[PDB]
Order: sequence, then C-alpha cells, then structure tokens
Amino acid sequence: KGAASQNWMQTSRINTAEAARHRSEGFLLLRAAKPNPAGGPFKNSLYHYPLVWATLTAYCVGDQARIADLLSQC
RNA sequence: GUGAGCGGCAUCCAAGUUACGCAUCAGAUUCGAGACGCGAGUAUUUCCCGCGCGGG
Repeated sequence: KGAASQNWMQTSRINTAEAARHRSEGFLLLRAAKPNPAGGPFKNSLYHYPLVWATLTAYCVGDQARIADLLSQC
C-alpha cells in the first residue's frame, strides 16, 4: 500500500418523489401506500468497501509474451 | 468467468438583530514701483592683428 486504506461509502436508493409521480401517472404498477426504506423495493442501503493505492506484484510460471499480451487488454 | 457481478449520501434550514467620528484649535508676524543710457574732446599717423584691402 502506497497509502492507508480508505473506507469508501456507497448507497443505493430509489427516489421516492419520482416513484410516487410514476405511481400517480400509471407508469409504475404499485399498490403499496408507502415505501419501506428498511427493506423491500424502496430500501435504502449503506455499504462500505476499502480503497487502496497499491503496486500489484505476483509470480507465475508461464509464457512471458502471452501473459503480457493478455495483460495488455486489462 | 479480477470473493467477481449489481447499488445516488440524499432530502430540508435567513447570520440576523442594536450602535453619532465626535469634541477643542487666528495663516499669522516684516519690508518705497522707484531708480537707471552718453552733446566727455583735433586733423591725419605709431607700434601691429589678418596676408592692394578688412582693423587697436
């Protein structure tokens, strides 16, 4: 690691304003009165994963030319 | 088929109310528009400066 790992936060949510508008206009076929952010189709979710600056080094037994060619497209 | 693949930190909120750049301080003390332009000196050549002629 060239620097300390950073805890990256990401969420996921469906805009309830747009969902309500679509439900009103008939675009969305939903009968439920309210969204449920704790669970269901309109659930908000909070998750984290770490981000690192790193130099990846690994050792292998194989063909240099073909491995380098494969890694060229990565 | 890279413990991969998939995933909105997003919504809402007044920096505002009140407050004298003000009080006081000599542009003063001295001095003339009144003075300053030649009626000043003999007769015919003398040492010389540029070179017959210009000129001490």
